[PDB]
Amino acid sequence: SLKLYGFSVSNYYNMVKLALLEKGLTFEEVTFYGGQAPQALEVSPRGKVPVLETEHGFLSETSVILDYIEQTQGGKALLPADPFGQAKVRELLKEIELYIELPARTCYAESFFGMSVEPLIKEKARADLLAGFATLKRNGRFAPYVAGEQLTLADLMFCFSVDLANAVGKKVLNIDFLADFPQAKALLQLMGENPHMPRILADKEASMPAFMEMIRSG
Amino acid sequence: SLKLYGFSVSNYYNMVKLALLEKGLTFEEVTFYGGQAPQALEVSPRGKVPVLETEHGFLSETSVILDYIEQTQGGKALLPADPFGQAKVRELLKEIELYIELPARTCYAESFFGMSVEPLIKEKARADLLAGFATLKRNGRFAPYVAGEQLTLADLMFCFSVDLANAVGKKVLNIDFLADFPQAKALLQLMGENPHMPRILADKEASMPAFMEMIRS
Repeated sequence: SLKLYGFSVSNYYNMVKLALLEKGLTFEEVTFYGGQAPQALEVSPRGKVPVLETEHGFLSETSVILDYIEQTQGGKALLPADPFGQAKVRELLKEIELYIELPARTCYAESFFGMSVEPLIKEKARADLLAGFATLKRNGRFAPYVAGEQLTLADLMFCFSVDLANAVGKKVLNIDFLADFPQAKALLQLMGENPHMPRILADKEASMPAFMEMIRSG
Repeated sequence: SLKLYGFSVSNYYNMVKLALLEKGLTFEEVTFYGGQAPQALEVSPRGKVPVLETEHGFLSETSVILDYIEQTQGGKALLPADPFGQAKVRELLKEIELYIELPARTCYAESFFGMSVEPLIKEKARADLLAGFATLKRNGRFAPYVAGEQLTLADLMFCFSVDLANAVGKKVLNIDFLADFPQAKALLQLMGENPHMPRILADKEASMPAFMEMIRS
């Protein structure tokens, strides 16, 4: 009875999708690309993807959605038992989002759509990513997972942000962030071996041509 | 036994300060400006303010700190009891943070420190802010509070973000965002009358010369 609005090329969508799959929860996928059309803003108020549809209405923002899922749904816990530990997962998830994912996102135009980004935007992304990766190294436990010895929400934000950020690094900035961050390199391969990953990546590939056609027309 | 690390000119610090005061919680303030010095990064890993020191260690990020306080501390609830309602408060808080506070912050250099910002940065902030305010208008309930009829965490992010964003709008962009947002103008005046606001403001004024001095060197 949960519905997830988004598209399988979206990293933030894939984070929720993995959480639902990891938890063995039933959900229906609805193709939805967000954006600024008036009808789209009625579902997602800033036009972001994904959106969770519940009996009570829509929730947007991956971080918010994941917290609602933990609280309300059955299946494998994706948080530690203790309050401080939960806040530490959430601190790490937030850091990856604001200090790795968002700055990398400023360069997705160039890295994925072959459209060069302003030099001022590149400079800022390089400084922001260097700091974001430094923050993750300093604050992350990587034991092997981000926050410690168990898979948590922060590993979802890690595994679908750090891949894209490293692509931006190599293609746009001439920096391999993971070359000198072996903790992170090892976790990324580990998350790559999650039993639900083949389905996520298969759906992504299957969805890619429509996504690109949507881009091409708009 | 809780300690709050930060400085009274910081809007993120003041949000957590107001939460602690409103819940009647005991806390010590510790002057801390974050930043990129090695000893500061040992406290706050990205160098942001504020940081809460607990029995178990440090927590950074206002949104994270507020949630931790709500989960562990006594006093007046700043969230509704139901999980969907709580998520909606957090959605509203996140939206104010990401789509109003952060784009405004890109122009603080100009609005507050008299250092003119690049045209690219200015125009991006204008577009982000118009979109952030539109998002707040469409998603917020303002009944009279952001999320409905009771004060919640989202009102903390609202009252310490929208003020500075409107200052940015007027000074840097020649846009008065609140001029066509009567719900938000009324709520900002209401939050202004909170009995802890005089203390917050007076502490801010008292702390400004040391803050600016830290900046000059």
